[PDB]
Amino acid sequence: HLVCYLCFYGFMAQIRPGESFITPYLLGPDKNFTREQVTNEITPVLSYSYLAVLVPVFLLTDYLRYTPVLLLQGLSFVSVWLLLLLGHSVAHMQLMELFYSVTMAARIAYSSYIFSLVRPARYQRVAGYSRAAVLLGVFTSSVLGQLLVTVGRVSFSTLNYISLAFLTFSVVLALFLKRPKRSLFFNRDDVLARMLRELGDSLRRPQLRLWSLWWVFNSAGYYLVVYYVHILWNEVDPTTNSARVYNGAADAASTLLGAITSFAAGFVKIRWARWSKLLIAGVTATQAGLVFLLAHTRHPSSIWLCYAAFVLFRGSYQFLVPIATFQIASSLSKELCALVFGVNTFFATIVKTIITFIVSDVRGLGLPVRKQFQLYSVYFLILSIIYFLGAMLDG
Repeated sequence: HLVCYLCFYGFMAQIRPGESFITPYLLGPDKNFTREQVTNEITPVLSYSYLAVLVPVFLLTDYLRYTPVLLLQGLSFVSVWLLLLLGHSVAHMQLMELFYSVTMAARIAYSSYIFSLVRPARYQRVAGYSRAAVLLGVFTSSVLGQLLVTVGRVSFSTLNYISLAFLTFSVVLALFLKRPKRSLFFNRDDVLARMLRELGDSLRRPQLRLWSLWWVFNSAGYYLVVYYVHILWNEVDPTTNSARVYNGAADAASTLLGAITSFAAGFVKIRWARWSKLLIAGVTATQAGLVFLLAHTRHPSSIWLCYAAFVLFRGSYQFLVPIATFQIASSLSKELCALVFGVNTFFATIVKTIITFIVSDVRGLGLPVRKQFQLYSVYFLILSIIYFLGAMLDG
């Protein structure tokens, strides 16, 4: 029973009921944080910490094999939810953001875990099972959070206790099995023309230099919007009642829409790529027009548009991720694709850090959330214009 335990662990490692209400919890009658404090001081710390931990942790997952890294991720989640409940300062919340960044950086280990674990000629079925288990766990997480906030009238303090119980159970389940080999990088048994004539021949491809730049810049913008969105739903509707906050429902709907849209972008990935710049232009223009709707909504009774303009914003980004991944990793080996997808992520985080320092940090411009979203919409518009001009030049 090896395949059954990996799916059980993939499901019961995503629960964390109350990950969608962290921002309402900080901006509430318990922590008593102000929106300026939260945004400008606490949220930039996520990006710097993400860069700082991301650079080491990719090499510490190869060397140690994935079991120590998954244990570290579980303990980091436990630390995050211990700093959430216990803590009343800003430095405590910045430590919380450092640990959360550690979790995000280590979140890139389960796929390689499974790949090196299963066995060939069995890898695809087990990978498909585990990719479905993780999505179901994430969906059930938000559905349980929203059903425990609204239907059952518990406060935001008890959600964190339930989350802590689930996290402890996950760390207990985090024992699982370890390898004698990785076959990637360090724990091999023993090239790719040194993987160097390899990535040279790889970079000599028009379709690999087109989706990598998309990856970098559009992922930077996407993650900025995702990070700062929850501080904008509080500006619109400052409700002190924890029974009319639908962050969990919004995230559950976003997860369903992303899974529907990624399945739909499985037919048009070998076709519909002769116009791989008209697609990017259209989707980026839609994303630019949705962040404008987010930034131009002020009435407290029009919050249904802010919840629904984020669901479509995440759904439109998950359309091109399967298409970008297939075109980037099409003539690559398995050892070089993992390096290319890490180089793209590092460069996206560099841009995120630069923009965050310039705009959001108090040692930069220090702008409120609405002005930040205006600048983000302008950013997406510029990318859409550039891509449309390139596509027109193609014809």
